[PDB]
Amino acid sequence: GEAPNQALLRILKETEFKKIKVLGSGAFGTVYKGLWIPEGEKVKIPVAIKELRPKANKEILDEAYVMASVDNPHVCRLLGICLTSTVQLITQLMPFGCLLDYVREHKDNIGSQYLLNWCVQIAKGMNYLEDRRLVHRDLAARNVLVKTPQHVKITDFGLAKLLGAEYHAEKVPIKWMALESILHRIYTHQSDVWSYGVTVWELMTFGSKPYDGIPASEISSILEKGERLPQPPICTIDVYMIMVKCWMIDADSRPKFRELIIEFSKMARDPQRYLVIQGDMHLPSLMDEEDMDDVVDADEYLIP
Ligand SMILES: *CCC(=O)Nc1cccc(N(C(=O)OCc2ccc(F)cc2)c2ccnc(Nc3ccn(C)n3)n2)c1
Repeated sequence: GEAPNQALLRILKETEFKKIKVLGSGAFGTVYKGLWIPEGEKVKIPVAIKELRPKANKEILDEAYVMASVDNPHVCRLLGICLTSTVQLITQLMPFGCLLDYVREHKDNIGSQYLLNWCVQIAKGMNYLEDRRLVHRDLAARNVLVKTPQHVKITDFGLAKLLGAEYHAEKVPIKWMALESILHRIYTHQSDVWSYGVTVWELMTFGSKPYDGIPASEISSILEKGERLPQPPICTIDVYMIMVKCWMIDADSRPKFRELIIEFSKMARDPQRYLVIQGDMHLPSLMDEEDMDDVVDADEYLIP
């Protein structure tokens, strides 16, 4: 009852692309921003390149496996790998970085229409991961990337695990995890809903750290004690009551991603009835460095 994963893994010559600037250095590797210029095709494709540095290659290649198996407007997909001495993952460049940082660097210009539309898009992406039976296990506003202020995508599948047709792990992010995942290291699609709740909360609070100033070990108890994160100031009880349901302890009485889409979509139809924000404002649109006449976004570059 398990279908054959016929995704293509595309191997790309290191010649076809040019690094341009370090986006980040995490010791395991370095992520560059560059251009991908396929050979004799007259397109430049803005990309991010992550090269490892180990026996950590099993990790970077597992991520490429996941990222090559996902095709959705609200998930990041792998463009290809390059098998140089350093193995390199290539993906679409998300020009505006992660949502977490974006929400902080722009609090004074983020309206309710944006916040609620983001909540819909993350839910759509997560629901699609559900369809493909994938459990993210690391949903957080920092693992949501911003292609335009109007358009975000879920990212970071390092931890991600494909279920069959209830994943048992054994380094984690505790403040975003369902109770089950703390105590039993179980991860479900409903485990992802809990983390989704925390992510919505990050966005409403414009990037506050969940349980700031609390030591991680205590968190399991205070959650069993019936405690949760505070109602955000911009948040009507309508919004916050959705957040709170994501944090119920019976994981099956939590909401499904397809329901979070409907609910937040209904709210995004009348944003100011649901989020109260002083002065509901506008947000930006990018050639940057090199002659850019033939630049094509990854989402418009489809070799089948
Ligand atoms: C909110 C947390 C955060 O800042 N994350 C962050 C910082 C810097 C760079 C990125 N990446 C990234 O992690 O990509 C890794 C990767 C995985 C798989 C693959 F095939 C290639 C690369 C990232 C990815 C895509 N686009 C951007 N863009 C970006 C980031 C910061 N700025 C200004 N632009 N980053 C994530």
